Amino acid sequence: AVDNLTINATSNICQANGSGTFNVGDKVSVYYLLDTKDAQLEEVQWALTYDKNLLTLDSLTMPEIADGMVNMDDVSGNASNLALYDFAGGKKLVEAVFTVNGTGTTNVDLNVVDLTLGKLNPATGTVDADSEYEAVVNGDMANDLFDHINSDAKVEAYV
Ligand SMILES: [Ca+2]
Ligand code: NA
Repeated sequence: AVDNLTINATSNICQANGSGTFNVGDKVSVYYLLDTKDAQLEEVQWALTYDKNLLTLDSLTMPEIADGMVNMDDVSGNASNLALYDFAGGKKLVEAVFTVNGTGTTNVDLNVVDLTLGKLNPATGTVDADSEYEAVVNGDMANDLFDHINSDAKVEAYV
């Protein structure tokens, strides 16, 4: 089809949406940036939703999290590590690559269910209990979440 697909990327932890418009057959990266400021990520649990009528999921990863679990059936993932994952400056938390099959307008959403941040205890090289920050708990976001993170949702041609 010569008509296009507009993809809007949202997340509970993103104040703004991302958007792009693409040709049928194009490959598209939808990714979510997380910046943990002067802290690090300890734990995350998330689920991603998309419309299989319009997109085909080609890959789903946590590019910064080598020991993360991605469930391709449920389109979800999780990670937890006492050594932490350094998201200072902003890094990709989740990246989904799709092929555009259909046309119109569609939403891709990252639902962050759990998110805990922390800092290392220089004496141990593992997370300091007193540093831990409960950013999201069972889908409930902290009142001061955006004092502790920056985030962004991006939709771009795949390279
Ligand atoms: Ca077109
Ligand atoms: Na910074």
